[PDB]
Amino acid sequence: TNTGRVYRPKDCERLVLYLKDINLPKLDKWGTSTLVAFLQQVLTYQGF
Amino acid sequence: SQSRTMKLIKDWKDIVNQVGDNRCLLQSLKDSPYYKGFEDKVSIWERKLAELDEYLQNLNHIQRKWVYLEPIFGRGALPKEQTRFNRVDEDFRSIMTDIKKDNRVTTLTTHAGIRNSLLTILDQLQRCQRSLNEFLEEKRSAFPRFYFIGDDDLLEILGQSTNPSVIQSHLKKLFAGINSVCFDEKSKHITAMKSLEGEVVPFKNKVPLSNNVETWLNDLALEMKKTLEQLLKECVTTGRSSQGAVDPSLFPSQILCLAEQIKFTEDVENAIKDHSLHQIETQLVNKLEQYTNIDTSSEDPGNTESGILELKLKALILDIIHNIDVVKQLNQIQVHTTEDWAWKKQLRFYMKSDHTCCVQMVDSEFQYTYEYQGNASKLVYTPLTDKCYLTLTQAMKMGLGGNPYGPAGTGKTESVKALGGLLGRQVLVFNCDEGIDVKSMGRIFVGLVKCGAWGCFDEFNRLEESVLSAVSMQIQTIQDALKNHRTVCELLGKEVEVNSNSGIFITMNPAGKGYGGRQKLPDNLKQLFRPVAMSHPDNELIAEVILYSEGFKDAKVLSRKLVAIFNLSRELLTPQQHYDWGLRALKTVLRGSGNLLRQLNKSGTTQNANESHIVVQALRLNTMSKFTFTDCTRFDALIKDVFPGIELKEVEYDELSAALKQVFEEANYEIIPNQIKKALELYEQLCQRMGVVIVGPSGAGKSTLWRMLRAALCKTGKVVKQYTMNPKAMPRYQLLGHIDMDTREWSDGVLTNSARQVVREPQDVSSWIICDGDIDPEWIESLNSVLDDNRLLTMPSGERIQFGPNVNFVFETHDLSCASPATISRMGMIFLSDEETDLNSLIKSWLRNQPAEYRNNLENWIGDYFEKALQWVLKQNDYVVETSLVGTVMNGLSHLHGCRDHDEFIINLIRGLGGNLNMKSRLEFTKEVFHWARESPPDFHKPMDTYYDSTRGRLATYVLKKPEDLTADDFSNGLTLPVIQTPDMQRGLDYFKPWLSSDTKQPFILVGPEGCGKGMLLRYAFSQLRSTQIATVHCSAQTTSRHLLQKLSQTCMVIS
Amino acid sequence: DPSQELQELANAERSGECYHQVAMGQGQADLAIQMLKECARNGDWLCLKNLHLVVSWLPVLEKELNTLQPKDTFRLWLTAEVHPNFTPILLQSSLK
Ligand SMILES: Nc1ncnc2c1ncn2[C@@H]1O[C@H](COP(=O)(O)OP(=O)(O)OP(=O)(O)O)[C@@H](O)[C@H]1O
Ligand SMILES: Nc1ncnc2c1ncn2[C@@H]1O[C@H](COP(=O)(O)OP(=O)(O)O)[C@@H](O)[C@H]1O
Ligand SMILES: Nc1ncnc2c1ncn2[C@@H]1O[C@H](COP(=O)(O)OP(=O)(O)O)[C@@H](O)[C@H]1O
Ligand SMILES: [Mg+2]
Repeated sequence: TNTGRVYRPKDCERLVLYLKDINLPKLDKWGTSTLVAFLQQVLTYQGF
Repeated sequence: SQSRTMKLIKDWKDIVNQVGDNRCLLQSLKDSPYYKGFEDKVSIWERKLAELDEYLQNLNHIQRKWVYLEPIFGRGALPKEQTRFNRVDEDFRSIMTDIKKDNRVTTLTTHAGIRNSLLTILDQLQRCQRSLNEFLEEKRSAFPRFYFIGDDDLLEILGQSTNPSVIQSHLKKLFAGINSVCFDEKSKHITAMKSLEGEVVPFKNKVPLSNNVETWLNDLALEMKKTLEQLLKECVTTGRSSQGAVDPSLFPSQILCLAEQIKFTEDVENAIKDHSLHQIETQLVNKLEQYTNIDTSSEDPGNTESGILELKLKALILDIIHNIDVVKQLNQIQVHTTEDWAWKKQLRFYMKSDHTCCVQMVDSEFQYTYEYQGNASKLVYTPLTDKCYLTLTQAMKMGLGGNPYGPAGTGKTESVKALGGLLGRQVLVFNCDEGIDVKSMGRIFVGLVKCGAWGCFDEFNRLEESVLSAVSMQIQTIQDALKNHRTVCELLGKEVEVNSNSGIFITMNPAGKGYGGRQKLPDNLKQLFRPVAMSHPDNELIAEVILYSEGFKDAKVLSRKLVAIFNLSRELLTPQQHYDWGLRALKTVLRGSGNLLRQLNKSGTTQNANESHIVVQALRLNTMSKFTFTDCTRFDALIKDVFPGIELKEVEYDELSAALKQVFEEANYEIIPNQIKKALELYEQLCQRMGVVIVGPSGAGKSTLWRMLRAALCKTGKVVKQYTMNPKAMPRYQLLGHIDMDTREWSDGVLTNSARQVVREPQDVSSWIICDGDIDPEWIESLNSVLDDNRLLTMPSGERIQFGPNVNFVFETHDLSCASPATISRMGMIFLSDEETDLNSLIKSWLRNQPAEYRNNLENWIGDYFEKALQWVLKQNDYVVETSLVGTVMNGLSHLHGCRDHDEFIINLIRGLGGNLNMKSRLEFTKEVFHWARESPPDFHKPMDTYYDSTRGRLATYVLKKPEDLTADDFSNGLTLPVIQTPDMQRGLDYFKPWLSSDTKQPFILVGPEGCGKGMLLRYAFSQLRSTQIATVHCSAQTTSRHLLQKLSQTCMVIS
Repeated sequence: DPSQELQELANAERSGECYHQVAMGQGQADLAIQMLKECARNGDWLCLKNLHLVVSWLPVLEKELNTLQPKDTFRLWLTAEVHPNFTPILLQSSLK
């Protein structure tokens, strides 16, 4: 589209990513997982 | 069936035809010069209609198949099928609910991805069909006639067990006699049946419709046989009284002819016992005179309303003429008693005390099996049919088959069906081709021995050789089961119940000098049959009995005239390959006379000279098409010699010729009266018979004929729907269809699909399946049963597709060196020549396609230089690849458009013509062209190399161009070698340059001796281009279609 | 046609319809071998026919003729036609 390339679910309307486990990924030595930081980026800014 | 509720769709054609109108309207907008500013909206509507068409054309499939497959899985629920069909049910009803919500037609373009939903529903329905195969074979073993219905209609009749539209649409193909039925006032019973012309016979009792389909089809079979049986008894019971039971509305012709023959038989066997009795001969003469007199009471009204069955009279005259000849020969020999074999030679139709017929020849007897035939064309009793009938009846007495044979075009195929008509059986004419499975022949045999029908296996010769060997064991098993009066035979494992009134015959030709590819039959297999000679029929007897039957009075003179015309015209006129004077041309001319006398009594009055004047036009509606010029003139001179002053009358109609000249005027051709004559001629032939050959050389105007008659007819006539095959490009099993060998699954083909599409269409259509390709017998003989007097196309599975009175096949071709004369005598013909073509009439339209900046000089130079240089090249004839005239013309012309002056036009003419010669003649071609031009160049030595420049007006200097860019880095690739520009390479490039530019899209082929410089120079000319994409494919002795198709499809888009 | 004389001979010398026969064609060879073995065990007769079409089958036939262990009163009847490229080995081991 306009304003940058985008992803859209094929042949459906509401794609659902069902993440199985959230406690289980790995901290670094400060306390911040890159996974939960990435999903924070997505659920706040709708992109990456 | 289960009480659900649903909304459904109808009136599809109303929606689809608007879409087709809109797409062709967009194509009409694509020709406007202002399309460049409005292209972008056209792209929208293009893609929109392209989606919507496929969506509708899938949804109608899904609707029809869902309606079919609801009741079957509803009634006999097996859950492994039920889960499948429930998922398909959910996926369909979910779409149809959203259509019930919004019914705007462009919502299907904007639903939630329906494309994969539709394709998956179609695929799952295909899979539940493959699950239903086993149940289909169960019901085919249940009711015997179903082996010739396809699956596609059989599951309809199983499902739609109450729908009247289904019954009237598919009961015709089951019982061949009944064309349609009626219904009572609540659609719960069937009370009557129809015919093709509308002969109506009521049933003696109503027929209860129900769900279990065999439990009322059995009722149809029994109640039809009982109805005809009681109707025959009632007719004969009134007829053996003293007064006549003449009331031809009250009975079908099948009972009239039979009652007259039975009463004739019993009266003559009283006669020869009592007395010679010329009284009975006089009685038959006066009775025949009475019928011919009453025939003039229906002929003058003709087309009335609720009055037909003049045909019941004409189907009675012939039997009366047969009885006349029998009594006259019994008078000529003066037979004493009944046991004298000159009476028992003649065919006898007795009555049994159980009131049913028993057809009895010499000692063998059979039974009448009450098949309702309706109106059909019977035959004239020539004395060859005596031979045929006695051989076949003695062979059936000995428990064997019958194999009539002889040359092409006699009557052996229809003689078997005529015997089946006179006996009361049903006949299922087949075709035998392609080498089908012995199990595939086995199931056909199972159907024939369960029903009780005569397989008339037409073309049993051309069949694969070992299949004949296994079939021999099969036939021997069946004939043993017949001769020992067995009730239970056994082939292919099962205990198939064989019928006592069964029978098998074949028909074939001997594999003579020109009957194509046919394999010789085994000796064992020949020992099972009984051969009959059917070589020569008569020609005077048939032609006089037909004309005397068809109301014409003077048959005894004119029939001999016809036969003498046939014999002289076949005998003295020059023997071309493609002529014919068989029995089929005669049978055509007789109906061509019957139609004209059918018009000229209900439309006027009758008199003397017109009755012998008609037959000249009714003969020249056929015979004029075949001829050349001079042979047609000599044929006219022969027509003058047989008929002294009754010479000529021309084409009656002209209002179609106005539209034809209109359509020529539209498409910017020229207007030639010869093309007009040939097109009107083609319309005559297409009205006359089933198939037309258009013989002609290359490019000489034999496809534009039908191409323009299409539009010229379609402007007034209904619909001309064209389907175009080319039968040699694709393989055989895709063309005619074939069977998967292990699965036993009928794959469809191209023209089987086209035949289904044409028999779908309503009665106000016309369609021309066109096979624009060359002719081999081993496929074109597969259409003998279509191009027959019968009209039927057969699958190797046993499925048989009829045709109505609409369809024509048009066969554009090159020559008929390789076609057997069965097909040549089978279909109509149009001839063309190399004398009728007008070269100037094709030069003028090409000149009319010129942009008006050079046309003065071009016409002034063509009109005095072109014809000499063309005729000199046709005089030399040393040209290396063989072309026709049209080809030489186009090779001359396509190197011209854009000449400036005279001296340039000379050289363009030389490069146009002399490319096809060789070097022994090209030099003196150049010598005569420059000498009979203005002047000579300074290229007097080797004049093949004249370089006309536009810049100075230079004529000729051959100069060598030496490169100076030479390292070893050029030679790095083995290809892309540095081309040294020698004068011959410059001549090649000067040849190539006019045709590879972006204004002349021309295909062309170089000729060179092997290893000479073709590929290098053509790659150089590829490299001179601008925005091309070269894709070289090396062909060899194995290269087929799919190899070039994938070499294309690797580097080519697919846009819809 | 030898078939009628063979049929009358099988009706004369034997009873109960022991006579069994198979023609040679497309799709009959692999059941022909089974019937060969079964009627070799039973001692009943066997009439093969048209051994001039299936020319690339006869090595299997001569292998099975060499291999089998027949019984008494077994009689194998052949029927072939004149044909070039025939196999010598069964021509050795037959009457003609
Ligand atoms: N009335 C006409 N005036 C001028 N040219 C015509 C006319 N009718 C047809 N032609 C030309 O004749 C050429 C060949 O036409 P047509 O395809 O019918 O010949 P053909 O023999 O069918 O070709 P093929 O040899 O490929 O079968 C066409 O290029 C067409 O331009
Ligand atoms: N005795 C006959 N009376 C009238 N028409 C006949 C007779 N015999 C043959 N015909 C016509 O000749 C045509 C060809 O007959 P057919 O049996 O197809 O011969 P073939 O199989 O050799 O072409 C048919 O249309 C048939 O109507
Ligand atoms: N004018 C020329 N100058 C130099 N070499 C040439 C010339 N004409 C032909 N050749 C040589 O002849 C060969 C011709 O190959 P070509 O004829 O294209 O093969 P094919 O006949 O298989 O298409 C080229 O490889 C080239 O080396
Ligand atoms: Mg053409």
